[PDB]
This record gives sequence, C-alpha cells and structure tokens, in this order.
Amino acid sequence: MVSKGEELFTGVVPILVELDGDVNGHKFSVSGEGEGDATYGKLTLKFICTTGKLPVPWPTLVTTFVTCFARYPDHMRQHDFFKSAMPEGYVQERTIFFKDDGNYKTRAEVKFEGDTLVNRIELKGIDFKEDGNILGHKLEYNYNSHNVYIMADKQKNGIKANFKIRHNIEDGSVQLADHYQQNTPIGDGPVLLPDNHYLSYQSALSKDPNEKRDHMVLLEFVTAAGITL
Ligand SMILES: [Br-]
Ligand SMILES: [Br-]
Ligand SMILES: [Br-]
Ligand SMILES: [Br-]
Ligand SMILES: [Br-]
Repeated sequence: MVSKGEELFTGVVPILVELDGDVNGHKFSVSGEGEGDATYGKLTLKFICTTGKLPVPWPTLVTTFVTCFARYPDHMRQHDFFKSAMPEGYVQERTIFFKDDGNYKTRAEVKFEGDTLVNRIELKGIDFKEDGNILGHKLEYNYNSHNVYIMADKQKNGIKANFKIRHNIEDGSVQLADHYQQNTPIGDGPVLLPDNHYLSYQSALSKDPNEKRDHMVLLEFVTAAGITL
C-alpha cells in the first residue's frame, strides 16, 4: 500500500525555501522556488538573495537549501523517514564546520503549507576568517557528488548523519565542510526509523542569464541505496 506520506510525493510538488542568515554579523536573506519530483529524486530550484549581495559563496548553502524528495527504490521504502513525517514535517538541524575556518549552525523546518513543500531555515555563522575561503569568496561555483550515510537516531525518534563536503578551490585544493546532522519529527505521529543506508547526491549549479540579482540555480538528484549485498 501507498503510505500517507508517500502519496504526498507521487507527482511534481512545488517547493518554497526561505532562509534568514547571519554570518560573522553579516545579515542576509534568501528565497527559493522550484519543484521536486520524488519519483526521479529530482530537485530544481532557483534562489535569490533578497538583501543584495550574498556574503558567503552560494555553494556553501547547497546542503542547507528537502530530503523528502529523495528517490527511495521500491525495496528501500521502509527506510524513508523523510516522507513518513509528512505532512506535519520534520526539523533538520546541522552544524557545518569549515576546516580552518568558521562554522554554520542551521535549523530548518520542512513541512507542507497547503500543496507547497516549505523549507524554512535560520542559519548562524561564527568565527569565519574575513579573508578565508568563505568570506573571501574563494570557492569555485560548482559542486561534487557525495554519498551520505543515514543512521537511525532512536533516542531522538529520528535520523542523524555526518558527512564531509568538498568545495573545490582553483588552486587545486578543497575547502572541507564537515556536516553533523539531526532530524526529528514535528508531529507526534508515527515515522519510519530506517536501517543504515546511503543517499547518493549529484548537484549542478548554474545561473539564469536574464537574472541581475545575486542568485543560484540548482539541479540536484538524490537516490537512496541499501546495504544488502
Ligand atoms: Br558572530
Ligand atoms: Br528581490
Ligand atoms: Br558564489
Ligand atoms: Br535533499
Ligand atoms: Br538544516
């Protein structure tokens, strides 16, 4: 049978993203809009910095900007915590430690408002070097594929993950962003607590040639894979 959560994602779902950020005291906001198609694990989103110039590089916000759109293969459906929490939704929290630089702390609520899947985020960044790779805008505008190991967090009735993102720099090195993540449901309803599994990501960043505002276009695919060999 198709679960309550699963049925909310059988077609194309509009997405709205709102972020309020503050990094080393530099305040900024970003809105995003687009669509998710969970059947294909597909996200298409365009983000606009509504406060002027984004004071951090767009790539550093990609992981922050809706894992309910992941494609879970049929044999993996029991492990999809993210859809099981809908429509009431879940809180996603991270600390992202940039190696040799500062860290982001994020809190996002992901939930439906009517037919729209909303990702509402607050982000606070501290201890950044004003001329480091982040505040100095030294990251290439691109993105690597990454696998994320999702684990159940029984104590907290949700999931957790930690993974390292590599942001390429043009001198051939990378800026590491070490993610520690915890998701917990917003409703008191039943959720799926998964066995350990992976989510495989690819992300492509681009620009709208007709857009004068500071912005990012993101195309991202997420697919789950199991550990039964
Ligand atoms: Br600060
Ligand atoms: Br605007
Ligand atoms: Br950028
Ligand atoms: Br995602
Ligand atoms: Br988050």
